[PDB]
Amino acid sequence: ADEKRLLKCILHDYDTAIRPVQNVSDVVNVALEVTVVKVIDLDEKEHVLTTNGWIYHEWNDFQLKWNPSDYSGLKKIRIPVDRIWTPDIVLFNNADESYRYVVDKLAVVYYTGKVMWVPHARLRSFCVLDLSRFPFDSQMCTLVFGSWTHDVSSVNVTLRNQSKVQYMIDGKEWQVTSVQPKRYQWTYNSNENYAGIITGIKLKRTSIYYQYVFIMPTVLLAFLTLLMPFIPPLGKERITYGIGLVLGCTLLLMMLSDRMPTELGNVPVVAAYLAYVFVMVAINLLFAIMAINMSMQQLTRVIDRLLFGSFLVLTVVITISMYAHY
Amino acid sequence: ADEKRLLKCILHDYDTAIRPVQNVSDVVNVALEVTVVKVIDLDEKEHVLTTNGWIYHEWNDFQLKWNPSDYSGLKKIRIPVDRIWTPDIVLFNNADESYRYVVDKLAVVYYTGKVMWVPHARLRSFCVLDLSRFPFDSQMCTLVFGSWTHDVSSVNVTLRNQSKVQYMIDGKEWQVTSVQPKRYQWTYNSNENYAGIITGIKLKRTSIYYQYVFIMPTVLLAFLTLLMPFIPPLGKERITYGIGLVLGCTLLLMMLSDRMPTELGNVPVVAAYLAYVFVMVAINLLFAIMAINMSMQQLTRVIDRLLFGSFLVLTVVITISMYAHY
Amino acid sequence: ADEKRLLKCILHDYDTAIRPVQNVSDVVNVALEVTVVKVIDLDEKEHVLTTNGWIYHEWNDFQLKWNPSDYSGLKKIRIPVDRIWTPDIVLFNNADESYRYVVDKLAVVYYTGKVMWVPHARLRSFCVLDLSRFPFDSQMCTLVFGSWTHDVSSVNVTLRNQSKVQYMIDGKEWQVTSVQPKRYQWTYNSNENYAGIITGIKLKRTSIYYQYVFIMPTVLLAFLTLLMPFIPPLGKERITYGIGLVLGCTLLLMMLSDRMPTELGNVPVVAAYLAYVFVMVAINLLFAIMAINMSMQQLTRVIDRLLFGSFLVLTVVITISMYAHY
Amino acid sequence: ADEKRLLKCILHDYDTAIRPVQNVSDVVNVALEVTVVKVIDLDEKEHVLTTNGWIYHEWNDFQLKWNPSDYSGLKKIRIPVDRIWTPDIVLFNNADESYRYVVDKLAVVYYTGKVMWVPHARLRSFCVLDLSRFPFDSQMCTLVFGSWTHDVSSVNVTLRNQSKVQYMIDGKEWQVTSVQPKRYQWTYNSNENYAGIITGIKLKRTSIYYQYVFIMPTVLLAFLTLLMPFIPPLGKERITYGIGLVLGCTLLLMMLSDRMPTELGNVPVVAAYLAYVFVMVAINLLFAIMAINMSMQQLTRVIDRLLFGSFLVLTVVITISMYAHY
Amino acid sequence: ADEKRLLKCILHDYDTAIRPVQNVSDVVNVALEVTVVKVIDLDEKEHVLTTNGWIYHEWNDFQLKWNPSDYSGLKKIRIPVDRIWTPDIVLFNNADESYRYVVDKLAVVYYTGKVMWVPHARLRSFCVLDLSRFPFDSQMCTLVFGSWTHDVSSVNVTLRNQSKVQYMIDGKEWQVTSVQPKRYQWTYNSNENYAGIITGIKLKRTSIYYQYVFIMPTVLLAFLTLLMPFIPPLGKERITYGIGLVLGCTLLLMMLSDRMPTELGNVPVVAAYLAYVFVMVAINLLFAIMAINMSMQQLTRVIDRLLFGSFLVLTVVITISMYAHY
Ligand SMILES: *[C@@H]1O[C@H](CO)[C@@H](O)[C@H](O)[C@H]1NC(C)=O
Ligand SMILES: *[C@@H]1O[C@H](CO)[C@@H](O)[C@H](O)[C@H]1NC(C)=O
Ligand SMILES: *[C@@H]1O[C@H](CO)[C@@H](O)[C@H](O)[C@H]1NC(C)=O
Ligand SMILES: *[C@@H]1O[C@H](CO)[C@@H](O)[C@H](O)[C@H]1NC(C)=O
Ligand SMILES: *[C@@H]1O[C@H](CO)[C@@H](O)[C@H](O)[C@H]1NC(C)=O
Repeated sequence: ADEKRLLKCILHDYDTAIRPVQNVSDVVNVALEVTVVKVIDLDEKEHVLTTNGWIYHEWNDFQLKWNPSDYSGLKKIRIPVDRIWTPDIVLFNNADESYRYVVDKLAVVYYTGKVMWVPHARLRSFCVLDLSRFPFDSQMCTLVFGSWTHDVSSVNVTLRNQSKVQYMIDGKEWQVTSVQPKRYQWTYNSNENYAGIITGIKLKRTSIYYQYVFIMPTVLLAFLTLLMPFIPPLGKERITYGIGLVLGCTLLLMMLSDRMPTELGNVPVVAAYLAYVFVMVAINLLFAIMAINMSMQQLTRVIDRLLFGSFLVLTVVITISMYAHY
Repeated sequence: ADEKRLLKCILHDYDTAIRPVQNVSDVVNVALEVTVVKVIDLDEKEHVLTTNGWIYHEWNDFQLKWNPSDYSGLKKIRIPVDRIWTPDIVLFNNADESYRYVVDKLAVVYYTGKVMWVPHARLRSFCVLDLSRFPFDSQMCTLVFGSWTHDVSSVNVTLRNQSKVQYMIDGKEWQVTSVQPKRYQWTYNSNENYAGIITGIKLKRTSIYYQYVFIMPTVLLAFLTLLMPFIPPLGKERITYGIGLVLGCTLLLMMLSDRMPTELGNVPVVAAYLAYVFVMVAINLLFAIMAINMSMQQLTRVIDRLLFGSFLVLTVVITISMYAHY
Repeated sequence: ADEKRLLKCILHDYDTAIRPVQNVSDVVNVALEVTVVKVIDLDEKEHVLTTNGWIYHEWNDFQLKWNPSDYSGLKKIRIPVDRIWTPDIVLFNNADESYRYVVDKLAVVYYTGKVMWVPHARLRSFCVLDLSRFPFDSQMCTLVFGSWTHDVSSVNVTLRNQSKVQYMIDGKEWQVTSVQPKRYQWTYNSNENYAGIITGIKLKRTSIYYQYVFIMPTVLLAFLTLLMPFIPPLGKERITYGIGLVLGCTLLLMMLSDRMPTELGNVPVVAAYLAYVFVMVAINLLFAIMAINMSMQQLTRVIDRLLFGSFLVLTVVITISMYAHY
Repeated sequence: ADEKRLLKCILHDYDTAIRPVQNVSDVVNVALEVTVVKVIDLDEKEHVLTTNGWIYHEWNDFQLKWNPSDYSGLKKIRIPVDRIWTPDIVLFNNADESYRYVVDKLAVVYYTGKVMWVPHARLRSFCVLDLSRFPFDSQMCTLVFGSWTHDVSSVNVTLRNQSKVQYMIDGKEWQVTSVQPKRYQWTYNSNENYAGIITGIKLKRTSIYYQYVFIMPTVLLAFLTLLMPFIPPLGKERITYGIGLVLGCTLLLMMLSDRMPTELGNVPVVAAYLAYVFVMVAINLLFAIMAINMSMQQLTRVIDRLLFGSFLVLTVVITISMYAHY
Repeated sequence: ADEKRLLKCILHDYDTAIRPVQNVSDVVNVALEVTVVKVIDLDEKEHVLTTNGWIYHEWNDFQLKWNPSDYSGLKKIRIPVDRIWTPDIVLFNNADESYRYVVDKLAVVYYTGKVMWVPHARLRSFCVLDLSRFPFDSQMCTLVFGSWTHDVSSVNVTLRNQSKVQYMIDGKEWQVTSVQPKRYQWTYNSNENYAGIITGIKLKRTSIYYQYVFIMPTVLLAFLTLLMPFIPPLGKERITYGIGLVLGCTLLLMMLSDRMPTELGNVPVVAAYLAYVFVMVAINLLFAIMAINMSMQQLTRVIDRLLFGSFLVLTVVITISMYAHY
């Protein structure tokens, strides 16, 4: 067949390690575009972002050149990348042992020498996230692609400006929206430059899981702690009520500590609210113990009334602040 | 032997990367049928479906052509796929790093050129599931198979209409039933088309695990919360009973939050019932605290009677609604 | 040396994909015997059985044939399986991504053409288990070995009847005993037959872990629930005692739900006993609340006496039934 | 260079599968010595021992023979094992899917034909452990190395008696000391013998983790249970104290069951002590309930005094026995 | 092209296993420098340090030698390491099964024969850590690189003194600072020396996670235990308050035991503080039980006053000591 003829012709002496430049003072312009098809997860416990997508490679191999008229058309031809040269472009913030692709067995080569690859992949990428508004947090995770072997004088990583589009994924957790990728240049020993593309995706947590697990038991334990100072001290049920709030808030803290990551810069607002509720139970237990201590003078109810007034107004302020965060 | 003769004959110049078309404007029709032998698990915590089954490949390789009379019969012959051409057909929603097969070492080739492969595999597939009726939920998970390298003008993925059958698996968890697969066409840059088969399987959770773990302690804690307002307030056991319900419902919430996934769109009905029970304990604690607060006028029992009446009728309505869900 | 001479002689034109039959209407009889050396674990949470053992292959390769007198003896010779033909026999219920062996680098070939392989392996096998008597359960897990590529007309999987022996392993968990393997024939599209061996091993759980963790706290919480109705109602300690049983039985339920698998057909007897204890605490709390409700007529002790009598006799019946299960 | 000359000379016709014997009735003596550099962990939950060390291979390859005077010295030469013959010696109790080495890329070959390998490795080995003295337990785990392909008539596994040394590792968990390795011979079908070395290492748990987590809360809950019968029954705080001990001992039991393995032969002494404390709380709750039951004759304090006396003397006996275990 | 000419010239007879020395009594000086770009995690539960960085190899291959004037410049050339010799330098304390690189597909070779490699990698390294000041602990973890095959007489591992720089990473967990690497020489059978570089990095935990999870509930439970002896004994709420502290401190202990590793040498200060709080609750429960025991002479308040005085002054001493640790 004619498809075997050009394949045996233009791969008769091809070496997969030779950089395809006609002159020694020349580079190859490798065009990249990462496109996410599905954001799988954002594991903040280990600061990884698991995602699925395809990275569009496009370079210009001048050694694979022919005219279609000698082969009766056939502009497109498909070669595995194990027999042609490929640029070593990997993630700059890879979060696993080795970088592997889902499909990497074919690459489209045109008659003008330009080569497309498009290997689909599952990318685990490190991305910095600040949990100062957990779980009502808007995020931004970056994927950095580039060459760690070839410098700028060997290859040139270029974004494609012909498709300056933006896309969105309406996940049930994250309302993922994309940011226009840019090129940022990393140096090496202040002489050699190692270029690379950077692509941000702006995650936005729209969750009903973390609200139901963390927001509503914390505000209801706050409600019970506010209901506590109407209990009269001379029956001996206020102290066991307070220690029940202590145990329930300890269980809620253990929930939160199981879910909140170690890799933490600032305290989340749900954690600060839970700490406020926990120390509020402590202060109310102090007031109950003092009240029953001098109950053995009996004009205690105005102290509990002003304590409920202060805790009511400050709890309304704190809850309104957390609602303004949401 | 004669089996070596045709193998050395029709693989004397075979290239595994050449697409087997006689004309350049021709495609190869690859027939697919996925068949599940056992659905292993549906991990909704990570939205994956682990299953075991074999995917039936069938294409037409015109380069492997011979007559049996020159080889004294032997219509069937078995070649490993590492020496012949195979289509790059993978899952469109694969949920692991790389796509691998359990057995992929043989493929049946006939004298008419048609090639069967049948590689058995363990497929981890992403599938969307809405847990609005957990755990009495009927589901539907899809397996999408197709080529991410060859377009429609190179290969053509075709369902086989000769076997339009349906099957079922009677698992102890899922009553798995199958749906007639169809073909859905995915586009690429609005010019190149990338076809593929889609196969739905309709899962149905028939579980006694999640009922015993979640349904019966929630309804029994509801029963205890309904029994609560018959306790007289002037003994100081109602408040510790209410905080015991608070701690028990917190433990049940921690059970549920351990089992309910983060990847959540809507709240499950067991979660809504547990939240209703938890806020019912909150309202009953408010009423008990108010009652013992003005116990220091003594006609409290009619308020507790009407409170039990309202909680009884609304609890019967909610439990009847959850039973109508089941 | 003479060992290289026959190796270069009878592998001078050997193809590893040719099925070794002299006539086209002939099969090769591959003799199998799986032998377990150690049953590692039975993970019922994922329905897998991890085991270690060697599978004894034995077939008849007529292409490796020589007389010892031309090579001065040397009946035994050892060839890696990468250079000779091997049958593609795998597990029919494999529970991992790919089937791999611990040692697969040598195979013994005799002068009569018969070939032994014996690759040792760690097998993860799916096996159906019914937990209707957890944890006093006698089990049976099956290992099915066969070819998914070669049919009956290509290879023939045969058990060896020369060694019809039975063995046993005295593990600290499982008293593992073996069952005589048999041959069961699986069909494919009702025309092609795909044979295979099946080997059952009869596990028997003899555990002191699950007894100490689950049986004794459940029966002691039953003992405390039986001790509950001797508490007089007019002191207000019966209700907090009952809610303490509620919280303790909730903790025990959370233990059991952590250990009991999701993949569940029937409720275990320890789970049914725990549910019975939990609803017994519910009924006793109902009776205590009613008693203290009409304590505000004072002839309550006969009701508690008959309640203890009914709960005593039915608890003795249930505990005797669970002991008869053991 | 001269280093390439002998490498091309004595590997000009080398086959990596030929067993290096001049006569057919001859074996090769492969000398083994495993040396542990660091014991990583002893996971008793899965009965594995993770360790790091190098296994010293030494055999006599008569096919790699030369005199140094023809190559101007160069007695030592270094060949990768992929081009020379190596004996297939693996662990007899391997605890992973496949046996792999950390470094296996070089092997030292001398001019006398003797070959050293020394591949460093991370070994996961099954070893039997009896937890009858957890966590004050002295242990012994074995590493068995041998050939599962070559029998005694092919290779001969030999310990080296020139280095009959013993070593020790002072870990913060295990005071690891080594035992002089010996040779134990395993049979196969009572005709073929499969030899192998066995090496015991005597672990000794010197832990402050398991003491602080398990020993001190159990003995302090024992202390609280002993303090319980001084509470007078006519205040209704003894029953809630006893149910608080029930809940605390249930939490401690859940700690222990999370840490104690399923793979259990005998109950640990900490588990027996916790069960004794738990049933002691049960007996004390029975005595408190009986006392408050006939409190409605008032000479109860001598019964509580003799009960404290019996529980004191038997608790001192049990604690002295557990201290004598330590 | 000219780039293929020298590649075919100086690799026309290259063997990848020959050590590149002109004389037999010569070594190759391999220059190493590990550089960390990001410290991923320090898992003290398994004593591993996961990090990302590149290790700078530099050796002198005299077999790859040419002048640029015969090839019109081109001093730099890039060869994959699979076709040239590379030194077998691995981690001496590797914490996984096999040592693999993220990128290892290229290596820069100059016209003077010196070869750079720079493979980026994710290193899991064992490092000793003493948790005597958890979580306010300054740490030091070491990475040891060297050859386990080539001795000092074959290769020579050398640090590069031209870059004696120090760097720092401002993580949200660890304020990572680097230490000047040195060379330490390991012996083998007291005759052969096996050199290697060692590089320390000085970690410093600056966390708000472990403080909020462990420090504040322990000090607040200490605060509640200090508030306990103002409760009058003749109401029967002191004992249930003490058992509530017992249950809350048990939950906090279970938090800590879940987070504190088994691999423990000394008790952490948070663990010692929690044990002190737990035994303080025990002593206060003893004093409350004694007080209510002889309440049935009534001058008890001075004993509780001196007990609060002693517990106040010793708690201030302990908390001031833990603050001086911080
Ligand atoms: C790489 O391509 C960009 C595209 O604009 C260009 O600006 C830059 O100079 C190029 N780098 C080179 C030629 O080294
Ligand atoms: C692929 O096969 C289907 C089968 O009906 C056909 O409808 C479709 O046109 C084919 N696609 C081509 C030929 O591009
Ligand atoms: C396979 O071997 C068994 C052994 O008895 C025999 O019964 C069966 O007929 C054989 N199958 C064939 C020859 O297809
Ligand atoms: C293997 O070596 C040991 C070393 O003493 C020897 O006793 C034994 O007989 C040898 N086995 C043979 C030669 O089969
Ligand atoms: C290795 O290099 C160091 C660098 O100073 C040198 O001191 C040492 O002697 C060398 N080792 C040899 C030549 O064996």
